[PDB]
Amino acid sequence: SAAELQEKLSQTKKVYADLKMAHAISPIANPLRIRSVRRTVARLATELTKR
Amino acid sequence: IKLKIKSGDIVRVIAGDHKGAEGKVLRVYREKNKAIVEGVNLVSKHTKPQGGIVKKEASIQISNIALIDPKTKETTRVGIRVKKVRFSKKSNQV
Amino acid sequence: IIIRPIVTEKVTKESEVLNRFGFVVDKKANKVQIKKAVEAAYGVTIVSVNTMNVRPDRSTKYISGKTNAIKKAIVQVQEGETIDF
RNA sequence: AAAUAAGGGCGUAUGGGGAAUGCCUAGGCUCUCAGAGGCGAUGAAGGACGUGAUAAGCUGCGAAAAGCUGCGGGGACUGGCACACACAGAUUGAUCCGCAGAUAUCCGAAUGGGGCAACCCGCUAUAUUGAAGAUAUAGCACACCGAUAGGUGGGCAAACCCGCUGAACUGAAACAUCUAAGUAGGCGGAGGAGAAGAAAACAAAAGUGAUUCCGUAAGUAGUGGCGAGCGAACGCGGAUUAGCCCAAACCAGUGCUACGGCAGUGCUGGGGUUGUAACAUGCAGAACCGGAAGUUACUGGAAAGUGACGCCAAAGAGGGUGAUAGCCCCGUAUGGGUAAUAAAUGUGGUAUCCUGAGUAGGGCGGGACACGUGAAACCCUGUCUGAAUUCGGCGGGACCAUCCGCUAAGGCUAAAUACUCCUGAGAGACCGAUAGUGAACCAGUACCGUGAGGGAAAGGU
RNA sequence: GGUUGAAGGUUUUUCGUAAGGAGGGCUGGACUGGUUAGAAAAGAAAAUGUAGGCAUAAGUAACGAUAAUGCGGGCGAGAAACCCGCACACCGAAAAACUAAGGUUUCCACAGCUAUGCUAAUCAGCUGUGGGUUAGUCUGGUCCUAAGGCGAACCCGAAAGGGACAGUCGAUGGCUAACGGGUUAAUAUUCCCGUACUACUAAUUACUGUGAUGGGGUGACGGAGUGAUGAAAGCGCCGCGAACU
RNA sequence: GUCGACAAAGAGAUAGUGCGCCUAAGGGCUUCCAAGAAAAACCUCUAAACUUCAGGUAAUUAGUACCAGUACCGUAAA
Repeated sequence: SAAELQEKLSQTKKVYADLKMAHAISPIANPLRIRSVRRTVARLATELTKR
Repeated sequence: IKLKIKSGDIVRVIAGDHKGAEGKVLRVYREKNKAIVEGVNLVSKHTKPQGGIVKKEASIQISNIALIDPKTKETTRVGIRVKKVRFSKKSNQV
Repeated sequence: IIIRPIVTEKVTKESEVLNRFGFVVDKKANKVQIKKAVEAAYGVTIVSVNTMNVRPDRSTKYISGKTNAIKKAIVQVQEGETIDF
């Protein structure tokens, strides 16, 4: 946490909108990681607003 | 909704065309209250991977299924003793 | 802003002759933003963006359903450079 | 092969057609008991657009988008209707339930301006080539008050209740007075109720003592082109029970409008209010925990059925299971556990002064009182006029005298009473798919109209 | 009473004054009902009654401008209607091209002949899958205003509300820089080719009073008639290029 | 070259710099009474503002030009 290693983490962990483009161009090996990262970014945003 | 017969439990059929076909519970539909026990309800399916008439395991009502007691072989009802371990109310041997 | 690239026969038959590439971009984005997005997402010096809005199918069967209208952008990349995709 | 009357009539059998009947329920109807009666500028009701490994609809949810976090319960499956090929998560304890939080695009009171709802276009501060074309965040509507940092209200939505307006058909066997009816309709506000409510009241020689509601009184008195019709009150029996605060006279401080101040009008404090009339620990409280007892032979696709022999019962309500089950399952009676909240521990008195003024009455024109101008009391006023202060004033159905009762022109007040957009539990000599809500089923849908609006059919392997 | 076969449907026998009761065979595969007493959504053949289903007229009217068709090949199981080719005919100030209002994917390709097409269909504006609409100059907004609408303030009205100044919206009008060819099955003043134009910003030089919401000019306008000159289309002639006899 | 039926790069072909007739398209002009929109845009002036600034003019270079429609029918089978 520490509000410094997490504010940048919530922005650098947005590989969700790169895996989504990869899957849209061609089906990826394990498509179930999209949902995992889409909920991990939400967890990060929740922890960030809770501080 | 709670159930007293989970997956991986050797049971015995007490009602139906079989009425005594033992087996092991594989899958449990809790909403429909029906368990699939291996070896019972061998139904045929006409699948159109060249394949003809395949054999499959069909579901059966949990009311027609009873657990086998660790004592002499006979169907029994189960209770709860607390851990919350379940015993058989016919010999008290868990 | 960029959702996915367009891969159809009409766009692939011109991505070779000319240097035009298609993208499916957000609905509420303008050419000034599309150019900068493709620029600082591929680094290919995008020129001459052209946007085009599509419409939903609004089909009906026996039940109705639309098909999520979008906006497509055709970028004209500089000569000598190409997009990887 | 046979038969043959081209064809028709009658009787039997077997087919197609159709959906009635029978059985069943996914849904409805009328209610009982106990609660609750609102949401919204921290942005409502109602929508548009999006969101899935796969996604056309429905459901859920909003760019954190079939989901995120915390506290409890729970213990093996889970990724909604939805399956199938799959791919993943999960005893380190998932999925799921209860409560409390975060995010919550656009339109819509819509509130920065505009507009053809889901759109367009801005200003001021910062940062991005900053500079043109543009962007990311915050603040930018109106009315009131607060002196100023800022608070209050805009709108929507069942019935009950209050106030302002307010018809006609109909009946009178016609019709105008009258009824229908202060009904239908329109407008505004508030609460779980609202209104009313504490005597200028009834009553009658005996008495009662605020209001509201129920039964009688009573279809009585009365009213009425005395026609149709309308229709009290007193008293009695019950539910509930509760009574109080100001203005004024008077006493202090204080502001304004002859060298003691006084008078008038303000503010605060005291005084004063009437009808025999100043000077922490336990119970309850969310999900939840646990909850008794049957074997055999026969028919049968299948036992719950039949026969035999047993057991439980503070549990023989109900539902499901291959046919009808107290002992197969979920349950039921009894018993535990719960977060927030909670539960019991002054007297007398002469004189003087004050008791609500454009007020009570009265004239003119109306309205409500069962009461239609009639012998017409009582209550309100659109216009005009206009009294006294307690040996005073009002009422006791025109009015006068005597007796009796009360004390107007200021205010607040629970209970018993009415309703259901809802909530939890439970019933029906209630319906069973042309029935029951228009809608048991992708129903206010498909179709019809420019629009207000009208409005179906459709259950079963 | 009933899965050793209930209700329901179809035939048959018998009993009663009748409404009706009882029994048997077939289908049917789960409920039903005697006696006494009670209640009522308690009985259809007619209301030019209502809803659904099905007949008759009857294989009858009709198959929607009397502009017209014939043959040979192709796919195909199947061709009077589809595709190709040669002939014939019709419109041609049109039945031709663009496009506004409006429709809102009907556009293009491949599979299909179930329903749709007043016939069949291998066809389709039909069904199912894959695509298709590219603007500094075209049409609207970011510019302006008319008729009209809203309208703080103000004036009226039981309430809702009405009028209306400033202001603010409102084209059917004013202002504003582009033309000719080519390509795809579907887009082309948009893409490409050739050649131009307009507005804004940042640098550099020579420079300097810039300057409205205020004043003024222009924008800015009728009917009819029309010389002279002269475009684009159109007609005639010679020359030149290509093909054929 | 795509799958023999099609078929784009290229050549004839810089194929008259051809002649005559014809050609108001529009703007002007004449006349008449029924007397024939508004505002924005464009030009000029000044009020407040500031002076060696900022803004204005001319020439060159570079950069930037936004949002919505564009298919198809449209004297009709849409």
